[PDB]
Amino acid sequence: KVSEQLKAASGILKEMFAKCHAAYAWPFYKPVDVEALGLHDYADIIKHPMDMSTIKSKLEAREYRDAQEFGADVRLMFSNAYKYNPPDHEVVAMARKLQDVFEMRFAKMPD
Amino acid sequence: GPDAMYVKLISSDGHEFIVKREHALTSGTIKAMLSGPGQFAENETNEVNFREIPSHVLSKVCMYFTYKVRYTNSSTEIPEFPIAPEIALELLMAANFLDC
Amino acid sequence: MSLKPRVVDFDETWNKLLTTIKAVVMLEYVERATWNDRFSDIYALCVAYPEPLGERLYTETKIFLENHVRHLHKRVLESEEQVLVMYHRYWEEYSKGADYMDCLYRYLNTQFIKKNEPLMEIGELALDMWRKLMVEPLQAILIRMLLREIKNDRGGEDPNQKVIHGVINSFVHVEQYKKKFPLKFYQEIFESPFLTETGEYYKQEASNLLQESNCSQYMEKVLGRLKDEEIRCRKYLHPSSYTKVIHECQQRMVADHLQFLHAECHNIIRQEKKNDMANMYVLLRAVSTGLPHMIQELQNHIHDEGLRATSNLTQENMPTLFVESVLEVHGKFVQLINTVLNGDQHFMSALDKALTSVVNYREPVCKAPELLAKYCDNLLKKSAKGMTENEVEDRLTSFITVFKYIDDKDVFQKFYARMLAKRLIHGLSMSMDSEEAMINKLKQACGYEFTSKLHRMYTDMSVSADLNNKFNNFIKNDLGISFQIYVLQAGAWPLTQAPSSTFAIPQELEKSVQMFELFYSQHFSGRKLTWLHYLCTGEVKMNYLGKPYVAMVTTYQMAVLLAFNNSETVSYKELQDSTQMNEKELTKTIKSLLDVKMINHDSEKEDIDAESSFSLNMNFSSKRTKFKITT
Amino acid sequence: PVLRSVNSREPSQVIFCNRSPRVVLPVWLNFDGEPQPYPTLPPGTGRRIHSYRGHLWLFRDAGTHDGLLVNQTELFVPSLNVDGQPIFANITLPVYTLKERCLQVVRSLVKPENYRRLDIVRSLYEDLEDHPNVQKDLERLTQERIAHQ
Amino acid sequence: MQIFVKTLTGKTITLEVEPSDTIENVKAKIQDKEGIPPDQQRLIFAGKQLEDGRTLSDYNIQKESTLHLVLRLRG
Amino acid sequence: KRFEVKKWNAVALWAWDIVVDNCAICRNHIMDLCIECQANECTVAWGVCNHAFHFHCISRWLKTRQVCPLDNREWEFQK
Amino acid sequence: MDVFLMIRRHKTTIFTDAKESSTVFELKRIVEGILKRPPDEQRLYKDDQLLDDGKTLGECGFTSQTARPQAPATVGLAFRADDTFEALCIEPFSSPPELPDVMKP
Ligand SMILES: Cc1ncsc1-c1ccc(CNC(=O)[C@@H]2C[C@@H](O)CN2C(=O)[C@@H](NC(=O)COCCOCCOCCNC(=O)C[C@@H]2N=C(c3ccc(Cl)cc3)c3c(sc(C)c3C)-n3c(C)nnc32)C(C)(C)C)cc1
Ligand SMILES: [Zn+2]
Ligand SMILES: [Zn+2]
Ligand SMILES: [Zn+2]
Repeated sequence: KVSEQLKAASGILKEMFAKCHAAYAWPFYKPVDVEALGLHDYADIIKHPMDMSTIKSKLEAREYRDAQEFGADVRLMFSNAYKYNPPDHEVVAMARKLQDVFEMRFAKMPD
Repeated sequence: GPDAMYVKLISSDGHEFIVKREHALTSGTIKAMLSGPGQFAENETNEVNFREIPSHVLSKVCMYFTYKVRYTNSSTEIPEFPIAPEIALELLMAANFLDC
Repeated sequence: MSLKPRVVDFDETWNKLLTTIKAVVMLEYVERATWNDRFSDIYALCVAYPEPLGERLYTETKIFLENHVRHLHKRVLESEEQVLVMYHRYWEEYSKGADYMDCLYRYLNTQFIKKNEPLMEIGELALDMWRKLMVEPLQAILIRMLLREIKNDRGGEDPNQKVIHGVINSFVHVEQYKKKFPLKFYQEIFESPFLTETGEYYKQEASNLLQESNCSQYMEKVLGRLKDEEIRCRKYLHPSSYTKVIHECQQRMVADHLQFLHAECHNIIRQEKKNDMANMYVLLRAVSTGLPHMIQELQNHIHDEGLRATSNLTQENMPTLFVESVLEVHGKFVQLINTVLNGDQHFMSALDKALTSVVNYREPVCKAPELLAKYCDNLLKKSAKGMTENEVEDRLTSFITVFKYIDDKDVFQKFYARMLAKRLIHGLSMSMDSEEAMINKLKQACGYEFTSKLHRMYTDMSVSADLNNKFNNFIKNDLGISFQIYVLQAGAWPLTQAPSSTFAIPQELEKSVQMFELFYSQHFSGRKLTWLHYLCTGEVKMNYLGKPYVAMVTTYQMAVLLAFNNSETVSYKELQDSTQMNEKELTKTIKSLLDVKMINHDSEKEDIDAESSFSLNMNFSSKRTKFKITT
Repeated sequence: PVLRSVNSREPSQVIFCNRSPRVVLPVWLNFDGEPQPYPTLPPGTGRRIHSYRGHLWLFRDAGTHDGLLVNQTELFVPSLNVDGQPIFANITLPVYTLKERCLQVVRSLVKPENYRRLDIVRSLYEDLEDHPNVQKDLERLTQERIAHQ
Repeated sequence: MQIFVKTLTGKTITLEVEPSDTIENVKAKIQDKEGIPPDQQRLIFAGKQLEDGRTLSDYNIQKESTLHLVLRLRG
Repeated sequence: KRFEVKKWNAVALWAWDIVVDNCAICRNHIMDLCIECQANECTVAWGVCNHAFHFHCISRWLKTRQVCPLDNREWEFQK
Repeated sequence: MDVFLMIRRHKTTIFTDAKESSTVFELKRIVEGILKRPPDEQRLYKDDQLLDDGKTLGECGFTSQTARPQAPATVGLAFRADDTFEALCIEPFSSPPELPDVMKP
């Protein structure tokens, strides 16, 4: 099964790394750069960040075994933004859209 | 090779400065002096007498001409132009008079 | 001895400066030292510590300029009809001095003037004062004497160029007025009267010339006058009114005499008029719409000449006259237009439109496709007395020029296909490579979807050799007949697939066919062969006389002659039962044998019926042993 | 107004590089034309910045409010990045005239309530009073752009 | 009655389609006269896509008209 | 026999089972050379369905994909 | 790159530019073009040391970092009269006035 779930997770990740989801998915491509973005309390408040580039780089290594680790990583990545930002925000709206996409494609999870 | 395209400028105290004409035409007043009734001809020497500008100001003005000609339209870094603090007022007067 | 503000006495410095200013305005001699010195003196008055004096200097300079200008417009008014020479002499000095004065008032312009009747800079004030001088005398008197001199230039003698050009250029110097009208004073003061006078003069001259001349001599004179006007405008006017003057002259002359050239345009076209067409075109191109009528008469001339040269006769026996006539007409008039009218694709389009109607005539079915196809075929035959290898392509290169003008490409394709089949199935083509060149030309002229079922025929006629070689090589794996077969592609060749009647294959030729389908099925799968028995030819050496009679006949003749082998006399019923062909086909082949006198009917019945019995002629004789039927 | 910023909402990455011997202060033009200031840059430094396409930046001096040159021009409008690369931003001293250089030195050395005790000409008194202003520069650029079109 | 359709390779062919038949029927006729399944088909008439679930009479198709056949498209 | 036959010639038309078409890749007839060939013997390839294709065309494309350009189903290359 | 100098004799100052690879017989030629003295009698002096003929400026000790346009160097000049050289002598410039009270730090 390992092959099946790993292939499905890679497919979902690459579909979220698509060419016309860029309307609401470009922030998460690379690590958050507080120095070049102008943030002070981000590092203190959010202890653990996560992102697509690190996910993929770890994927090409023997580090990801079960799809639940990937699911927890995705949930952590969205919860970080939900925690840091106020309720009404552009990043909140775009993260909610991407979360609905992930929820659909994870209800479509072949297992 | 050697030429006579160099103007000669004379200070009030009796100093002679020999500067290239293209460098000198930066000043509007010098251009006005050299362009009109009083133009040179034959075996004459290109001279302009400044009876109201001492030597330590005219040398600064000549160095400014050289600096401006050298560091114009250059992609390299342009250093600051130094001015001693005890000549600032005289330099300001001479710059206002010479239109530069 | 410093650049510090002071307290200064104006009048001494004002006098010392006013002495030099007059020597600068009039271009006098001033030493170098004073020129350099006065710059310090102006600065001294411009930065005087109590109540700086710049407004007073401006006011005192304005009075000097106004006095100088008012005095100049005394000594120029008192001139007694020699105004122009004094004006130019007093203008050159004032201009070269007003240019130099501005360079000496630089500090006042930079500091005081450019920080705020609006005040004007010195060089802008002097030109305004001269404009005031140019208000009263310049307009009436000097515009009159300027128009008179240019009128006197039209013949007579040549007045001085420098004075006139300088006075004309003077009005342009409103230069420091760069706002939506740098050249408005010039126009309003000089250009409109000049245009009106030019119009009146050229109208009257055109009327006078038309009164005492014909249409042939009119054009050369008009061209000469136009060239003179063009070469004289550059000598006097500012480079912004050449087009207006030339346009007004052309409009006046030609438009006023328009319905007089459209009368001779018809006559010049019909005759040669080599030197008149160019003169008419060069002066009718630039005036409104005069070309269309010439277009129409050229088209009519082409149509009339083409019909008179083609539709008259063609000797009723020779189709090579059509192409030669059309080509000669086209080449002659293309050369004429290129040599005289210098392109002008309107006339080329008219020529094409007229040749299209010439070639595609239809008396109240057009014969153009038939003649074109027959020309191609007779040119491509083997040889009667025809041309050589590098002449057929030479003529066919120009043939396509005639070819493009036909409107029915389909009929030409049909006729060419039929005649190409006829030429190919008989091996009578002059050179096998020529068809490839003709196909390439037709493809380059029409398109790829137009010559496909000619290129496929070429390829088949090329591949048949290899297929025959292959079958003859792989046969030996005893027939008695030399077998050469053409394999053809159905759906492209114009051959009727449906047989006319049921035909029984000759018994002696029953193994060859079966071996052929066996081989073809073995080495070519998916193909359904069909046999057309009315294209095959056979050879027979008869062995019932004392001479080696050898004949070439068709398949139906083969079968009918073979039928007699059992007995010398056979009835119609026996032949009908054995061959199972229709009555019409058997009748035709029996008649063909009767015409060559191979057989004779037993009874006197000239027609053919159920009881028709025939027996071969006993004593047929022929001078030539080898022969072909109705050769 | 005319000169302002457009909410393109598309990311862009830039590198502010300083090659002048003075301190630099960037100012960003808002969506209504009211400029806003941003932290300063030490001489000879390169700082990575995140911005949007179609925004307006102008570079000034920290304390003297003098103007400097970016990419050998006055303004800087970022463009979308290609090949995943950042776009450099050179900062260079303009070649001042002698009058302006002397005015700067005098302004630095003299208190702004001690001008009319200098032994100079009358006009230089108001010339020294005419301080550089970002508002004045923006106004001038506005009619410059208007006349260009 | 009879209309005309153009293929992808350059030829043109004709069909006898009444103004009462559905566009699906036209697609099936094209498929059997050609080698293109109906899923990969698209019809152009006056620069307008023809919906599968309709008929000719709704689109006001007159006599002897011509239609362009193009493959399936997506954004 | 009364006579002997020496030579014979014949002609014969033919057609495919059910096919007529143009190559959909390079838009040249099935019985014609390729554009790649024209720059200078290649045969004609067929399919399980009724598509007459072109040997060089179909090979150069089957280097990447499999199915028919008109049938995105499969490829046979047998007959 | 390029070095800048100030050739000086008595009250006359000559402004020129030169490359580090040039020798003394390129300054001598310019002095000839402007002053027109004996061609082989211009002993060029730096500080208190004589410079030879073929030896370049870089060997003499000229660098482009310390001979900028804002501050060129100085090379003395000596002509020969009556077949004997005159002792080097350069006259200094003027002196600035006293700094005013208002500008004092
Ligand atoms: C070091 C330095 N050197 C001399 S000055 C300087 C410096 C210069 C600029 C900056 C930051 N740049 C700006 O503030 C830009 C420059 C100019 O284009 C105006 N500007 C703006 O951001 C303006 N426009 C907007 O902000 C657009 O409106 C969006 C709502 O405002 C968001 C305010 O927060 C900006 C900083 N980011 C955050 O607080 C969180 C961060 N935002 C985002 C983010 C925010 C909005 C969107 Cl649509 C997408 C992503 C973010 C990420 S990761 C990432 C790469 C980004 C850009 N992110 C994620 C995931 N979760 N949170 C984030 C403004 C003036 C209204 C603040 C920092 C330092
Ligand atoms: Zn092909
Ligand atoms: Zn091929
Ligand atoms: Zn298929």
